[PDB]
Amino acid sequence: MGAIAKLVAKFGWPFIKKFYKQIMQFIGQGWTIDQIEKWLKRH
Repeated sequence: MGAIAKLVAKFGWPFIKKFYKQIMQFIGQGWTIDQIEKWLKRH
C-alpha cells in the first residue's frame, strides 16, 4: 500500500478491481505513478 493508493486515489476500489491483475502488476514491474494513471486514464 504505497504506490497502489497513488493510482486508486483516481481510479478507486471498484475501478482498480476491474484490472487489479494488470494494475498491481505495473507497480511490481517498476512503473511510475504516471505510467499507470496515464496507461489507464479511466479507460
